[PDB]
Amino acid sequence: AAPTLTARLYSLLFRRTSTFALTIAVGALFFERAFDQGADAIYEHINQGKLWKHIKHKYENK
Amino acid sequence: SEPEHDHRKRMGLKMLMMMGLLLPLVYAMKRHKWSVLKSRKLAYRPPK
Amino acid sequence: ATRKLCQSFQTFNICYAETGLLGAHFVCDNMSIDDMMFFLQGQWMRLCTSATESEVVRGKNILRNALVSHLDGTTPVCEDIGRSLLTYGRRIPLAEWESRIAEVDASVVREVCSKYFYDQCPAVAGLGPIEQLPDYNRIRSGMFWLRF
Amino acid sequence: TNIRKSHPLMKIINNAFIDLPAPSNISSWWNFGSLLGICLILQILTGLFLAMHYTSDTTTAFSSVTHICRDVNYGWVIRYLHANGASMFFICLFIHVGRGLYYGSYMFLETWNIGVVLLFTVMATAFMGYVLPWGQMSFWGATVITNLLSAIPYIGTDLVEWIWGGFSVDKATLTRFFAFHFILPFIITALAAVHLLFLHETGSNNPTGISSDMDKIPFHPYYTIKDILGALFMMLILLILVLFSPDLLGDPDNYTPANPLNTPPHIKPEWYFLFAYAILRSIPNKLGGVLALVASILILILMPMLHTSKQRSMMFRPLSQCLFWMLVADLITLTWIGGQPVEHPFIIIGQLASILYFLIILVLMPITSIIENNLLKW
Amino acid sequence: TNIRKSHPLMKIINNAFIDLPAPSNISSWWNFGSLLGICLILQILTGLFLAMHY
Amino acid sequence: TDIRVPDFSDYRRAEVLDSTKSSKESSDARKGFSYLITATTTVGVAY
Amino acid sequence: AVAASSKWLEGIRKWYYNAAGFNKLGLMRDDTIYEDDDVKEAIRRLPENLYNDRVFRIKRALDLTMRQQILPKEQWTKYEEDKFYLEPYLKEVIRERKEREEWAKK
Amino acid sequence: MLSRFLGPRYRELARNWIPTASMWGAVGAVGLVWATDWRLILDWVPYIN
Amino acid sequence: LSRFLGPRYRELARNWIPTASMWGAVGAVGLVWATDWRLILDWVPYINGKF
Amino acid sequence: REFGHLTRMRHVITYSLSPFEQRAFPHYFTKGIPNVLRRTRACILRVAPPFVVFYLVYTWGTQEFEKSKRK
Ligand code: HEM
Ligand code: HEM
Ligand code: HEM
Ligand SMILES: Cc1cccc(-n2nnn(C)c2=O)c1COc1ccn(-c2ccc(Cl)cc2)n1
Ligand SMILES: Cc1cccc(-n2nnn(C)c2=O)c1COc1ccn(-c2ccc(Cl)cc2)n1
Repeated sequence: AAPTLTARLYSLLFRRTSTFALTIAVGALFFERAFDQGADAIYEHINQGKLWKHIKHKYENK
Repeated sequence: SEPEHDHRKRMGLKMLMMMGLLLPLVYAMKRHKWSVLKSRKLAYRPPK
Repeated sequence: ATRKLCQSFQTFNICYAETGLLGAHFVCDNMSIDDMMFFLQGQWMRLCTSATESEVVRGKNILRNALVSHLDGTTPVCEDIGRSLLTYGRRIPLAEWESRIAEVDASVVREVCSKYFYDQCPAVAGLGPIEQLPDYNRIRSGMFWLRF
Repeated sequence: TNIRKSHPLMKIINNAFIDLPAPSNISSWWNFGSLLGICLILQILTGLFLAMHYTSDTTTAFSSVTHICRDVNYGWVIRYLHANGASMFFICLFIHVGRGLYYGSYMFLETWNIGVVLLFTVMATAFMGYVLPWGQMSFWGATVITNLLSAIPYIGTDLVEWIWGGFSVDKATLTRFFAFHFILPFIITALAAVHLLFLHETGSNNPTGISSDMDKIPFHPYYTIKDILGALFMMLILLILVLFSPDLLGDPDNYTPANPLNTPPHIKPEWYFLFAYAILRSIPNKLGGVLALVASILILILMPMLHTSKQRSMMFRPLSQCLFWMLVADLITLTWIGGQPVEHPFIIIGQLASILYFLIILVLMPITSIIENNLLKW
Repeated sequence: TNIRKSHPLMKIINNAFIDLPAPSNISSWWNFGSLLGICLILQILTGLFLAMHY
Repeated sequence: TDIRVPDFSDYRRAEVLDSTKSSKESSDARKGFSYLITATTTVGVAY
Repeated sequence: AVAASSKWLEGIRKWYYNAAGFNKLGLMRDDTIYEDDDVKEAIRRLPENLYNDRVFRIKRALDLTMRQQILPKEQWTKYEEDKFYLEPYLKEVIRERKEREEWAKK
Repeated sequence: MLSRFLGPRYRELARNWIPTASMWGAVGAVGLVWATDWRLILDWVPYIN
Repeated sequence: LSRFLGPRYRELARNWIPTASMWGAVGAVGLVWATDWRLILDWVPYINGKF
Repeated sequence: REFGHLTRMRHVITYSLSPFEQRAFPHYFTKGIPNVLRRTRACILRVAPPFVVFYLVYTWGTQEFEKSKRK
């Protein structure tokens, strides 16, 4: 009653002994530029002004 | 002597955010199955 | 019968005022429990899906024959009179029973079996030489199928 | 008509991994045997990439290794996986042996004896591969070993002449160190399948030593999911070292190319051979060193015969486990001494602790198991 | 207490090659399946020598 | 007829603790996310 | 065989009993013995009320270690109440092995 | 040859199998659209470029 | 121990020993043709070993 | 060694609950740290004092090597 009253995704996802081994193949998507956030956001924040694309504009235009 | 110094400190960020996802989610598959055994009760009733 | 798996099995349909029990009971030796549970659970899941229009016609013929054969004397008719007045509040006649059997077909059977059996937690009881009675995780995972 | 029970391939998988009766109280120390099979497949895949670009030639070998680290794509991540994926093999191997010694698992005699064969073939394969980068530690570690191999009085002096290729150190010198290093990991694999054919006859031991045929559970789903959780926790700690400190465990002096015209300040093996190097230098003879080396690994076969206790495991034996951690704290002392200069304090400690390693296994353990029997009234 | 019938390694060899029931009238054409396993081990040993110098 | 199943109230759900009137309804008012524990695992095993 | 300071060897036999902890799982001393071929013959010769008492005490202790638990300190097996139920049956199995061995040396 | 297929009540097993089937016909329409980084259906959705 | 010694096993060792010796001298002279032991091919000079 | 062939048992009863009738973490840190503090007080009197004997040799073994090179 009070606990989560949403949908149940075990009458379709994962339940299959097949999916246990199909989520190397069918479950293998959706999350590469959702994690081009964080990875390419906190690397280029601690490294402020030190990488090559932060300084190349000096020796780009003559 | 170490030309891959910058490429490895960012590739070591693209897996630390992937083990913060994957590792809590196999640990909760583990606690689901083992709760059958963790809650069971035992009784011994021999003839008097 | 062909693999001498059991001595007997039966299904039951126990009812109450607000709830019920729906299931099966079987008797076998100590080396056949795990194989009896495999075949029983695979036929529940073949009625949630895949239930044919020929199976339902035979199951409707069986249900009418079990109705009139149970009322064949003053003692069984008197107990169908006395407890229909305490459950339904009236005695349902044998014409109202038959006009409810005439409506059922395979889509109703598939829909009503999926509602009660599919992906649900059963209650299990076992007594005797039962070391080959499978684990409850392996029991509860029998309550789906691997394709549908 | 269960296809998991009647198919000719699927029966063997079902009997070994799915429907296998397993004790219910198996702890985390039983996970490191499947981690050894994870570490072994990883070293075979990574090693086959590194063999496509290596050249066995004492003039052009230090340069073949720098070519993968600076020119070949992903060569820096595959090379430093291999050097660090062998330190992980050896930390899992020493936890695995200390488990079977603590819980009495050597009583499976045919399983334990194939294990001691696996401990020799692993320690020999990691020696042949460290000479292959051909730096200042790869040369001055191979000439320390072959001096102790030409002291065997009847076969010793013609045997080192065969492994060096008939010469000292030339092109056909590293061709035999490279050939035995390619082959022995595929023999470690076949000896590990025979290792588990003998464990299947009794099933597993359990922390209590008492048999457990009343309280079995199936292997799937309970330990197929608990092992997967332990294998992902291993790849986390492994990739931390490849991507944050890949030179933490090695040595800088192996980045100087091999040249006898100069001399390194120290001779230092890897961290997992330092206990076996503190025992060679502890005996001032080339015969009592090659015999005290092989006696440190062959003493494991006497462990079934030296057991004089009424119980199997050390869970209920509190004086016998007080001596189990004196044996672990003595292989730590032999690892610190093994990377020190041969000076005044580092030899009185190196020989008083090479004695205590043999006095604990052979003498002090079987006498303390008897005092325990006498206090339990047998 | 026949050790050919009760040893865990030796049972598998005994069941597959020693005590196996075989037809009595097997001719020469059934020999070329073990000759394929001879030709396969030979190509693997010879091929590993040729890979050290290529 | 002398045995009774012992109580599981230290292991019950947040609400089925009271065993009176959650017969068939609230089998999904009990329930919509730890089945999806294995769903976001699919997306976590994914890349 | 001491007779004056037998006070001392009784304290050390009690101390090793409680430093060992098979009583905290509610076990008796003859439950924890390693079964070789002599012990597997002595178990087969027990009366059935003694055999059934031992199978349950072991199952309750394998289950207590699956959850890293200990019984409360009222169900711990006491020192002077451990019954050596197997030691009479095992001394006779060993004695019948040492007689078939002295007869093969003749 | 394949009169296993012909029957008045074997085609019962298809018309409820296709509401399952229709959807795994498009597991390539999401799965291998991602996985090769194909040029095909990327500019179709305005979110993913 | 007392499991092992007596008038039985050592008279089973009596007809063992010839077996042991011709299991030992099999290992002694058999090792020298496989691994090219040139220090023992000298002792019987009739066998031209290497050409 | 299959399941209905392992042993012989009489007069024992087992009661078990479904995985879907249970909350995930019943007692996590109200019971977790008094259970770990029980297992630490037991096996630290057998494990630790062997490793402080390595420590007193290490601290003495590099206080003799550094006086071996000076006055
Ligand atoms: C390449 C090396 C090895 C591999 C792949 C390997 C593999 C395994 C595996 C998978 C198991 C079952 C899981 C487990 O109980 O942890 C096991 C058990 C065992 N291994 Fe190893 N092993 C290796 C080396 C060794 C060594 C060096 C020894 C001892 C000297 C050894 C002795 C044992 C024993 C005694 C057991 C059974 C323990 C028990 O059930 O209590 N193994 N091994
Ligand atoms: C099974 C366990 C193995 C271990 C413990 C091991 C160990 C090692 C070690 C320690 C090195 C030295 C690396 C360095 O210092 O840079 C090395 C190098 C090497 N190994 Fe392995 N190895 C194993 C398997 C293999 C296999 C199976 C192969 C080949 C198929 C292989 C091929 C090589 C090659 C080519 C090198 C070249 C030198 C280099 O890249 O550094 N190894 N090995
Ligand atoms: C299993 C069946 C195999 C077949 C049918 C086969 C066939 C061949 C053939 C036809 C050639 C060309 C021969 C020529 O030079 O005219 C060749 C060359 C070669 N093979 Fe194989 N091979 C087999 C296995 C292997 C294996 C297992 C290896 C390596 C471990 C290998 C390594 C090589 C190498 C290095 C060459 C180049 C050297 C040369 O050309 O002679 N082969 N192989
Ligand atoms: C074959 C055999 C024989 C005897 C005992 C045991 N064994 N080992 N430990 N326990 C409790 C046992 O019963 C085994 C199993 O060996 C192992 C160890 C890990 N895996 C494994 C894990 C995950 C996956 Cl996906 C696949 C395999 N299999
Ligand atoms: C002396 C010295 C210096 C530098 C490097 C290395 N070395 N060589 N390879 N690796 C990884 C190194 O660290 C060494 C060899 O050190 C030891 C000590 C005992 N073994 C040994 C034990 C068993 C077996 Cl079977 C084979 C060898 N090797």
